[PDB]
Amino acid sequence: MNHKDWDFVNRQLVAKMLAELEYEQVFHAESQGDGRYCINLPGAQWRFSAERGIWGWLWIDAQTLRCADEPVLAQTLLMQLKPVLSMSDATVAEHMQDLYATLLGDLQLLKARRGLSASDLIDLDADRLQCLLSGHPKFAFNKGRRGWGKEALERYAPEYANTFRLHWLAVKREHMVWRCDGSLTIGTLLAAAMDPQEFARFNQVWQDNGLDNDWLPLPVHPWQWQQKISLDFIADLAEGRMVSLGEFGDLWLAQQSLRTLTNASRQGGLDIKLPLTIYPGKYIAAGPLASRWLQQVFATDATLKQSGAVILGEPAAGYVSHYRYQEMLGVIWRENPCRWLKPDESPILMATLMECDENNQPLIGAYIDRSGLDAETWLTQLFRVVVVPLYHLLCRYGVALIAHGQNITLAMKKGVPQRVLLKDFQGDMRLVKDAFPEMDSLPQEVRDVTARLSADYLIHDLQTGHFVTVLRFVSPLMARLGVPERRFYQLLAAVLSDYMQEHPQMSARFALFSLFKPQIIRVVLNPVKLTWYLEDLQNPLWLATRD
Amino acid sequence: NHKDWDFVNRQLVAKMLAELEYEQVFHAESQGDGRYCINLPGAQWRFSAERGIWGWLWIDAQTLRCADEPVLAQTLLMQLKPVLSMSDATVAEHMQDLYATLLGDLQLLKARRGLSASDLIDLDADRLQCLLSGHPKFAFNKGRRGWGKEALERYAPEYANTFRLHWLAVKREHMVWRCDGSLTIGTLLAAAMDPQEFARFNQVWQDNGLDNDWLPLPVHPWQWQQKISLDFIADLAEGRMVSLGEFGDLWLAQQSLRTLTNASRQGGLDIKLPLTIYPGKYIAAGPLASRWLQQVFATDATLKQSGAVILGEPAAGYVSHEYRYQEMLGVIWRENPCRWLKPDESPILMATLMECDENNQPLIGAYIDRSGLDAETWLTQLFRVVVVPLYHLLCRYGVALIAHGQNITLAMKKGVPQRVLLKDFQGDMRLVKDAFPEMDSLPQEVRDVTARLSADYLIHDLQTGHFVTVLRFVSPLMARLGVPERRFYQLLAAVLSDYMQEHPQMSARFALFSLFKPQIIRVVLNPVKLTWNYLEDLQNPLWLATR
Repeated sequence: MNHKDWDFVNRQLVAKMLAELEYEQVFHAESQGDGRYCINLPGAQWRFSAERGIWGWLWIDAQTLRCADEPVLAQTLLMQLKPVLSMSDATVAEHMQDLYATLLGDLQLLKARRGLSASDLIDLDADRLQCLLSGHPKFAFNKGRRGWGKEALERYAPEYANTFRLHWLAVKREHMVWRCDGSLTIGTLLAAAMDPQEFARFNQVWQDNGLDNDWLPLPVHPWQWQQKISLDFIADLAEGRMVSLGEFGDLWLAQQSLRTLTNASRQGGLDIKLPLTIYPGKYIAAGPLASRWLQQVFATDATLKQSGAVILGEPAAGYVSHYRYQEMLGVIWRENPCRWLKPDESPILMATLMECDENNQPLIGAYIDRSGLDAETWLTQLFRVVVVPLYHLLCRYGVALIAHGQNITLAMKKGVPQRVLLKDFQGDMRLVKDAFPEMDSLPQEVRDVTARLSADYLIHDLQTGHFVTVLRFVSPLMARLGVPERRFYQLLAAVLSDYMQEHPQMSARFALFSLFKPQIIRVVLNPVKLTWYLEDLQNPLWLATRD
Repeated sequence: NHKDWDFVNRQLVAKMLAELEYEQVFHAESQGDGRYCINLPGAQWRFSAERGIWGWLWIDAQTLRCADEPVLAQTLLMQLKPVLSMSDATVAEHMQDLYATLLGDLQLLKARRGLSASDLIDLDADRLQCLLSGHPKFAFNKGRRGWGKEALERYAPEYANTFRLHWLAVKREHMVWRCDGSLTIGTLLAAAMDPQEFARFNQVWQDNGLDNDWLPLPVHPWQWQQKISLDFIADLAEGRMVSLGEFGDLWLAQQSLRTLTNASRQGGLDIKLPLTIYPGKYIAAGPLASRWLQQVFATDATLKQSGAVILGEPAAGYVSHEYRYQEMLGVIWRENPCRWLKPDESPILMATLMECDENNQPLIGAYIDRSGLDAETWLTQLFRVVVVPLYHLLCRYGVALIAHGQNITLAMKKGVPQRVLLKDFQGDMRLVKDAFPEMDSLPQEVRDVTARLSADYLIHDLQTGHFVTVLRFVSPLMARLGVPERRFYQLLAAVLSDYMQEHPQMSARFALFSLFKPQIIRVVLNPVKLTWNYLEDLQNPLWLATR
């Protein structure tokens, strides 16, 4: 299966690259009629069969790809793009490593997902299913990670689903900022990361190094310790300002975000997020107060209460001071979904709904079959669970949240989405420049670290961020299950129309944040990102409402 | 421990100041009563010292004082920034080399606690080599570019830790393999893997669909971790190279860092692997030079009488096709001294004779006390063992060999050096401009790539390489045991004098290669190296002691 898989993974990636770059208007595909297209580059022509969806984005059949008689390889296409994107020799070598890092991961997913139907795939352990997700749907090399070779990818990247222990440091209390809140204490957090047996071994070394209550334990991602801290802070280690204790405790598993880890040894309700310096103190310390505010909003607001939306909090955070110390040394503790989940509930990332099995059966169809609901009622439930809370939060409180497939978690019970769980706010949270009374409750500590922008800036966080970057990849799979894209977005508009009817006192707010303008504003093609005039395209919400 | 952090910094400052004063970067002004002062921009260094016969200071580190500031190597390095015209990036480079050296010195201080000079010479030969102080000339003799605390502790010799090798598979057609004689790959593999591992290795070999068209290539784990897994990720992703993983015996690093000893099973074959930290004809043709010197030492009677041994390289390999592949992927198998030692003989590096125990008791004195010999006869033996063979090789055959403490092994028997074993000299060797008939026998494959030199400059390889870089650090320990430096070098001259008197047919050769000229030339060093134009002429101790 060596040669067969290598060709399949290269074809899938070439098709992903061509389709997204054509949607970004880097080049324009010419119709050859009969569902056949060609895309012309300098010194090469790509021919294939495709169908153009409601967003203007091509659904390319990877098996039909032809480049004359050259073998279909992503490496070949990348070299053909050097003149198109005006890349230096070094910029190409960087993308090669990101390119080959992606093919390696895609080969792993192909091997690990073999013989598994969509029904099989949705029955995996939630943490294993998350590991097997294809990754970010927009970026060409979505598993490239600067400086990570085959060893680091396999040990720490999620698509390999390997586990590892954390490295532990000791730091003087006067050197660290600690924002732990509520009933949590260091001993509790340590108990979440170490079983009583490892905590004793940890304490033994703690006393063997002559440390006392003036020092605090700091966990460190082993890659961060291996590549950055053991070297960049070697002076602090030799002088004694910091002490390296070694690896202790439970085994951890990487999520799609790579920096946030799930405990695989003991399901304890707290995830951990650690620095990974691949490519400050105020922003990291305000999150615990931003979560506390959004939690109060979702509890009070009836519309958000009724949607079931959950705000996963950050109860504890830390970093080092006396700027490099702050970004590279620190820890954040996050609330695991299992704290808020019912016994029969299971979490999935919404990106799961973009997946298909070996035989191109969408996983979303597997959920629908198990729900016993017809597709239309199932989609309506999904839209009321996901889009209504986010749009209501924006129009009422002037608050925008990044709504991607990898930071939206769905609670699933017997194939139905029960409610949404949100977890990422910090650098991803934005506010409206307008002064809404409903925003007066926000602490200044958060206002100063969060960007405030005009309404048209914030729509994209929901149009581009959720509709273009998530729904664009779900509606084609529904079209394959008997729900055309036109109908798909009719249901979304109806959920949004019904919702706005129910809040006539916000008539003006909805005009200020309209999702039904005939066009959507584009993001300029400023340096085309391949790794994790006034131009506009047609809005499916407006297009599907017209006779 | 504050006490140890002060000791290591004081010892390092003294080494830096003395060696830089000898290099005439600055001059120590005598203040009388054995007290010296060294003036730098913005700081003065005062201390007591005794200047030796080479003009190199012996500094009492306890007497170090620099105005108010605490004696730290970090402080001195910043004070040298203007003196050596170092950029901010070069300084940060040397800081990591500096603290990496202090870390190693801290380890050596721990592991050598409570151990007398007699105790030290009783240690296993491999452990004793690990506990050596390192290179005596360079300020930061344990700095290795890119190596942090983790990398140092796992693979550097001063920590004495062991590790398994990584193993790759490469196609025969992409490899130059020059195994010779009876040796085969199966033999070499059996030297690196016990039966249970050889079988677990062969399973992974088959699991990757490999056959006799591929060859195993061992790789240093740091080399795999940091360089190959990333730089050659394209080759791994495409299948030109296959990563098999770690297998086999545990290996221990030598002073050269790249050459390793088998610590699990003594097999008599050391391995030398690439470490790309800072073209193929050099690495490849040298073994024909070792085989040639082996023939010279067996033929020549003077060298047969000395017992000098040339350690061979019976197998070597590197990759070619698709430069980088040659330097970064390859292996050299070296003969271990034990293949040529007698049961009653133990090996030590000659650098061992520069060491003292905690109480400043020289280890060279311990070797003497066991020998039952007076110091003077012991030294005569050492000089006959080490200097005579190297000097004879030069005068008769026009061949000069690097002769520093780290590449000179001594065969020790009841405290007495019997003979010398020579190892790493693929690129430290030099030949004379003249055409000597005794040299016609040298393979042109060697002659073309090893640098040619004139006689006057060909001495410095022997004077600077051995006398100034080795004996300069041994004669001070003898003076502390009742053998003044003047006498020390009187004995060396007598051995040479007695030797030359026995070969009067070389009188002209000795004139061209005279070690008794009253002065030594010193090559200017505008680029002063801190990690492992002219200066005023230097007095030749061999001429001084003859007066």
